Amino acid sequence: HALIKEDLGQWPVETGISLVNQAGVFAVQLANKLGIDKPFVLDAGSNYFT
Amino acid sequence: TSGSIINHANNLNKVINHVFADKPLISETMLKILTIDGTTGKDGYRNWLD
Repeated sequence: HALIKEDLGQWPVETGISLVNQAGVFAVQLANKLGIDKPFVLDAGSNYFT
Repeated sequence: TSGSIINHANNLNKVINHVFADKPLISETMLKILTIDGTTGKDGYRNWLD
């Protein structure tokens, strides 16, 4: 057997408080993880071999 | 087959110099054309190759 997994971290979520508000702080931390928050342009053309 | 247009033309002059080391005029002459052509940018290098 074998399987592929997408880690993407693990985040605690509470109850009694609106979920949209809690998703905001995690969304910012997710953007930091992916290097998305700051303006950027992809440079991946040079990464190849023949 | 691989590599940028600039890396193609830059490397060709190095091989031209090595192959024609007995007659140094070819490398000096060929780079003279490239210096004028190469200011336009990658479009200039395409003109040199053509």
